[PDB]
Amino acid sequence: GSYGPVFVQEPDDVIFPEKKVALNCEVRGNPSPSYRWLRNGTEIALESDYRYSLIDGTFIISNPSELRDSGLYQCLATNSFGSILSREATLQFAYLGNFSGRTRSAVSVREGQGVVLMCSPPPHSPEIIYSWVFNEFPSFVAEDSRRFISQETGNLYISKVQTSDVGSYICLVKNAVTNARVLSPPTPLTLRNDGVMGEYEPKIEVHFPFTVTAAKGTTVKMECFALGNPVPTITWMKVNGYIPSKSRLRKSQAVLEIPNLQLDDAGIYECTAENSRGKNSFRGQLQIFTYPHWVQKLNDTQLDSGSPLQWECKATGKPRPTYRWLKNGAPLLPQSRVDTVNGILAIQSVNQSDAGMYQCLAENKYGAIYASAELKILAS
Repeated sequence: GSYGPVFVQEPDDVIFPEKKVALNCEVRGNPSPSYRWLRNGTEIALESDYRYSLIDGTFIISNPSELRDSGLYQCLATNSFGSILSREATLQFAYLGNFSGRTRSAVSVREGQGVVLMCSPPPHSPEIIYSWVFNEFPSFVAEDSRRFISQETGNLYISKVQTSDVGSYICLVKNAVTNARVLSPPTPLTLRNDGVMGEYEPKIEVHFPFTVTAAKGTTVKMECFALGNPVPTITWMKVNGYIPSKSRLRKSQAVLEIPNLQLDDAGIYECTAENSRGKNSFRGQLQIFTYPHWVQKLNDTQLDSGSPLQWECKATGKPRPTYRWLKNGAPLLPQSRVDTVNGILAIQSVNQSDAGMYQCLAENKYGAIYASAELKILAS
């Protein structure tokens, strides 16, 4: 019949590793709406670059470049009855360099001493996986409570070096997105002959961050590992609390994994490394937030030309989100007929000029959500 633009599909976040990027947008409306794409708040002119084509709201870039094309993209859909703006979608890029070609000096340690072999990975993105190899690939390093690989530092941690450990160690890096894979030069591991090392209490050489902030429903991995003789044992504890039963110990107790974060799971977490000569511990903080989510959106409304109007948006989230309103993609300033307090829109006596698309925003530090509806004015 006759109605303003309504979102059927909105842009999703995309990470580019066939050299093409596609950003999605689709709306239904009568007459058929036309689309417009912004980047970083400013409208893109599709003519300004031949790499930019558009196929039914779907924004496409052939030959994507990280510098030229990175940013936040939005979809501006309009017809005769008004305009609506989509959520901001991130366009970022995956990339993986090669290791340094320089020979890596032999590392010499006493028998029974612990060692930390440096990965020293190439320039890359946060979306990678570390891996180590003994002498030759694919002869991967056996992982246990004496040999641990940090997925945060990339380094290989060996607690109580013995004769069998003597050899060369090669670091590996796979980018999960691009699937690419690069290898380091060998690092020789040798044993001194200036006597051996005795027994000593464990020393934590890698741990999880002092502070982390994760979203509800996500998974967090907290690694903690020490160098000791005898080989340390690692135990976990929530300070003045409880390790949630849903959690699982991984990589020989060195990793505590808490799937499905809830506001409850927030708190201080302590790992403890221990042998027969003493203990050492580390405390880190985990705090959980939640993205904004709609409780009460705004629906389409018809209203007689002299009637009052009161629209209300209600949303959840931590921290509590704030609200701001749009009419046809443009902000609604105060000191005008259209009054807005938090998530409430009020007009004392509407009129024909007020007919158009309206949007409600709920937002906090971590995200902003949108809701739209058409306001029709029955004429006098």
